[PDB]
Formats: sequence, structure tokens, C-alpha cells
Amino acid sequence: ALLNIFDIAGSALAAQSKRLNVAASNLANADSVTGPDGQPYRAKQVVFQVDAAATGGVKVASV
Amino acid sequence: QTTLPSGLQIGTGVRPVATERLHSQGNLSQTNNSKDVAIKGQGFFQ
Repeated sequence: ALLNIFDIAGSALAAQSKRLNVAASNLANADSVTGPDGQPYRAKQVVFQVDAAATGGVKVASV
Repeated sequence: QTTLPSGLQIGTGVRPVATERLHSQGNLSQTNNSKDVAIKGQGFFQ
């Protein structure tokens, strides 16, 4: 449509922002302990996937 | 169930309060003079 380029780029930007936020949160919680209800803190990562509408944007299903 | 109390309490620092003198009994040394006196126990001259 010559306009899905904006959608693809926006999805890429959102995914990169999510990944950066996760990394920053892990760095902040590097030396934390005993979070809520006492369970130890565990690090998290994100998984990128493509939206097969072929060629499509990137999404993050879950952390 | 059992977690840490999760409370914050910041200190401020340390200050000197007093200097106490150990009013114990010192040894006696002989000066052989005839006008020198030494206290055995408690008491101060005036």
C-alpha cells in the first residue's frame, strides 16, 4: 500500500523500545533481592517475531 | 509469607559527646625532696 512502511517502522521502534526498557530494568535490578512476597527476582528477556500478513513488521509476544 | 520488613532509616553521622578522665591511682616516684607530698587515695589540694 506504500503506507505499510510507516506501520513496519513504528512496530520496529516499539519493539526496540520494549527491549531497551527490559534491559534497563534488569540493570536496575542487577543486585536486588527479596521482591514482593519474598520470591527472588529473576531476569527477563524478550522474543521478537515477524507478522506474516511474506514480509511484515516485528512484534514481541511476551516477556 | 515471611519477607524482610522493608523499611528505610538513614543515619546522619557521629559526634563526640564527652572526654572522661580515668581518675585512677598513679604510681609514686621518689624525688628525695623534703617539701613534696603525694596523695594516696582520693582528694585534691586547694
